[PDB]
Amino acid sequence: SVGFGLVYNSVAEAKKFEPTYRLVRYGLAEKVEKASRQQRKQKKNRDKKIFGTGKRLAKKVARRNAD
Amino acid sequence: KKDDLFIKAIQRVVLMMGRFVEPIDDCPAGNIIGLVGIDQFLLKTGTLTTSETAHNMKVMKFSVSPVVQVAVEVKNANDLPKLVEGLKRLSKSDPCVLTYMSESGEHIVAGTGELHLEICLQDLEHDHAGVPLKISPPVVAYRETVESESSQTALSKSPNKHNRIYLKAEPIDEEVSLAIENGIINPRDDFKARARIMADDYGWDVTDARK
Amino acid sequence: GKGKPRGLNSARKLRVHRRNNRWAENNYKKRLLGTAFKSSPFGGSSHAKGIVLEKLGIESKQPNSAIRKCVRVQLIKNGKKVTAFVPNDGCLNFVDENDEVLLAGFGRKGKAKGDIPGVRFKVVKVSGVSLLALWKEKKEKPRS
Amino acid sequence: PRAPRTYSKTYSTPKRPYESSRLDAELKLAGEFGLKNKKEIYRISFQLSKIRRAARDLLTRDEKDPKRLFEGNALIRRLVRVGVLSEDKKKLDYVLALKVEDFLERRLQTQVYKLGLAKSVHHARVLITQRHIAVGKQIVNIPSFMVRLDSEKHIDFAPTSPFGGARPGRVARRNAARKAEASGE
Amino acid sequence: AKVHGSLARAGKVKSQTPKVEKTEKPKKPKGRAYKRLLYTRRFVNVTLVNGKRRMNPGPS
RNA sequence: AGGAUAGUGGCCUACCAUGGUUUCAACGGGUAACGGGGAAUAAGGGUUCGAUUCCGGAGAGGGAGCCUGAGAAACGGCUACCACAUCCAAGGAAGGCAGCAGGCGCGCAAAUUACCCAAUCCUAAUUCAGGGAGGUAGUGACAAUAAAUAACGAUACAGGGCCCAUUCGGGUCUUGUAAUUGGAAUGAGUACAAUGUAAAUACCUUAACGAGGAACAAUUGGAGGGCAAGUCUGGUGCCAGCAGCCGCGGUAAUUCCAGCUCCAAUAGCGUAUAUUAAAGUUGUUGCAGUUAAAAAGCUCGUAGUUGAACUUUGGGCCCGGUUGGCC
Ligand SMILES: CO[C@H]1[C@@H](O)[C@H](O)[C@H](OC[C@@]23C[C@@H]4[C@H](C)CC[C@H]4[C@@]4(C=O)C[C@@H]2C[C@@H](C(C)C)[C@@]34C(=O)O)O[C@@H]1C
Repeated sequence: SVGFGLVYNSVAEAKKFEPTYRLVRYGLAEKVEKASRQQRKQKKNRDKKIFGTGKRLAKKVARRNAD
Repeated sequence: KKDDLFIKAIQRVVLMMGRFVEPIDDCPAGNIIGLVGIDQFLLKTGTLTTSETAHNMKVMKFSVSPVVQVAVEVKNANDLPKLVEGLKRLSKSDPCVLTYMSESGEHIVAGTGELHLEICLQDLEHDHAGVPLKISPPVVAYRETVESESSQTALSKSPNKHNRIYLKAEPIDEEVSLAIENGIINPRDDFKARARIMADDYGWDVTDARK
Repeated sequence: GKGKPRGLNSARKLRVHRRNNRWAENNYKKRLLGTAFKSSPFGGSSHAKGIVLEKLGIESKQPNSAIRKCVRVQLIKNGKKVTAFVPNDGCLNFVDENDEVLLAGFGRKGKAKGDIPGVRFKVVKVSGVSLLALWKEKKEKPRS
Repeated sequence: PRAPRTYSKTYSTPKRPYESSRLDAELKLAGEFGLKNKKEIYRISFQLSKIRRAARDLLTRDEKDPKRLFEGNALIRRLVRVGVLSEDKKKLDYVLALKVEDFLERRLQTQVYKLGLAKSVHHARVLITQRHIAVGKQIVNIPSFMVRLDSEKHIDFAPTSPFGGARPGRVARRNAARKAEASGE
Repeated sequence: AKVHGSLARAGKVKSQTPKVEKTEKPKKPKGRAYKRLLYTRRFVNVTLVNGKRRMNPGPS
């Protein structure tokens, strides 16, 4: 077989210039706890629908739905 | 047999809640669930499995049979093929109505009762077809028959005024008439073989059966 | 001689002459009139779906003596009433009136083929299943 | 979007497909060289027509044309490399007179039979796809490999073939294995 | 002329044909093998070269 | 001359004048017209196609208008009208898939509401974020490439072997043969495992398995002529039907249905529509016009095309790039 070979100077030196998937492939850094790409787009667009922190509106729907 | 077995897949899985519908990644057993992608090739009822050794659940007799008939016809001769297809479209929509073509070459929808015809006319008026429809009482397929042994041997001079055809008319045994349709007396049978089976078991003479 | 403009810069008289004389080709005239798109049961299509009106029995041309068992079909896309010849033995019992069939070209850019007069289409698929498969008993006609 | 990938047909059917003269002429090739279909021989014909014509419209020029001398040497180079044109007779006339049979002996399905292990071109053909030829250090699994005069001194059995070694054979294991239970009760 | 076509008896020969079952035949080698045997059958053991080479001669 | 525009310009306005284009085809009409690079075929010329991966143009249902911003008459910006549709508490409010998928109609006709920014790039305050731009996989017999369906022994010897081809009763080390018989090999496939990969499926690698009917069975069109291949067997009897054309079928069909056999192409083979070559049946190359279609009834004549001969020739010289039996 034929492929490529990269040898670095130190583990942290490799950890800083290597793609995240190679690190995950070698167990040096765990895959981040991340949801799917499509759900990320949904929650990003849901965030777009709210202007600001939304505490005032979350309370506002709380009292307005009480009656 | 390889009959009516459709090797396909599922387009989406949906759990219904009101009019809103959402995709479903998976649904375990013992659950109400909806799904798309098979509606086109489905026959409004059946069994869905991932194997051929499984079997089909009993066809629901409906306990209520589609009986009342009414004719359906197009406003325009040019418009005949446009909404002739909608008959199949509505037949899927409701698990009883059976759209077909009657023996008068006319399309009949058979419903369970009076207002079951009502529900399936505005959709043809508006939803499943736009062109209006003329709704008329069905025409039945009668027929003309004799029993009274036409006395004079009929005859007719050919247009050349050279040849003539003598002939007679008389009835048929009723079970023979059924057997002609029922295939017991079959045109596919050999003239010899068919003559034997109709001359002895049914009232006939071997002379006429061979003719 | 030779009866054509042959000057060094006479290409105007040569091009307009060929341009004018080009119209005598039957095939070229069809393209530049758009007769396939305008005046044809098929708008240039190679096939077409239709609905059966009647099953016709047509005497063949002389010297042939046969009945050709055609079907009078209406085109869905333009409503034109045509005829189509159902090939192979029988296969007219295969179809019924007011059924759905696919009509293909019949071989000869118009030019009704064979001893059959007045028909320029042949049936290929009926109700979605190929007539050839039905003839060879590969499939069967669904009752819908 | 994606840049397109260029592809071209490698054959061309005869203008009249049905000629008993050229038909059984190619059946004689098919039987002698063990071809599968005549696409396999049409391809060589299309390659031959391409190569001769490119050398044909170029043979119209003088002996001192830069296109000829530069191309032709390369043309002959691969021809003498493969051996469809032998290591002698390296002239342009020999190229345009080159026979299809000359190409079909440069197919790897030819030289497999020639140096044994086959006793039949069809045995030679089948063992090739049976992965039973080591060509260089790589097994070639095509008949039409157009051998360039090198592997001839390198052709042998596959290293993993039981005819090369290291495997006691699928069925050759099976019958021997169940022989222990078959030797008695 | 005659235009009153009768269609009831369509399919006459097929609906009256003698249904004979296909005779089972030994499996046919095919591929390079077919071209092999086909080449040999018409160049080595040609059973009938009567008058000239013949592909499909009957009982004669 | 001014206005307006970023700027020139009837681009708009005031006044003036009567021009401008056109048989070299203006103008009008059609376009099943986006243009081009190009694609198909192709001796050479051509002919046809070019919606389509690239370069420009235009459009975001139809028009029109406008803010914003360097850059928009933008539409995954806005307003109005028209057309459609959208929820509703009837009070209003929300709209632009010819973006990605995906869902009707329509039709002969066209795929997942899949995964990912890893690659190519692009955007940003920028290594980092994002990108249905793109990429990967799913469907895909659009097309293109390579190429499984099978070897090897002996089956009456039905073949120059040989004692000069005898007596083929003799291995006739080679050619074919009863679905009768034996030993190898191999992928298709299944799957440890690695691995490819962003993560995977496949590819390539590979343990255990995985062939006897090697049911792990290759089909599509044909067998009168063109056009390769039956005057074989049964039926059909101008009927069915076949047949691109000629034509077959009328009781012994080389053409119909079949079976057998054979032929062609082969994981491909037909059918249909259009198109190119064939077509020198569009013609410049390169047609024809007495009779086959076609020389206008004849003449005049503008545009168009075509248009007689004639003017520095010859002779020398010098420099200066050669092939070869006198390197
Ligand atoms: C399940 O659906 C079935 C039944 O409802 C029932 O058998 C119904 O019978 C209808 C008739 C069927 C008769 C035969 C098929 C041939 C003659 C037909 C009829 C005509 O007179 C008799 C009954 C009643 C008729 C009328 C309708 C004109 C039929 C018809 O369909 O035309 O047919 C439908 C399709």
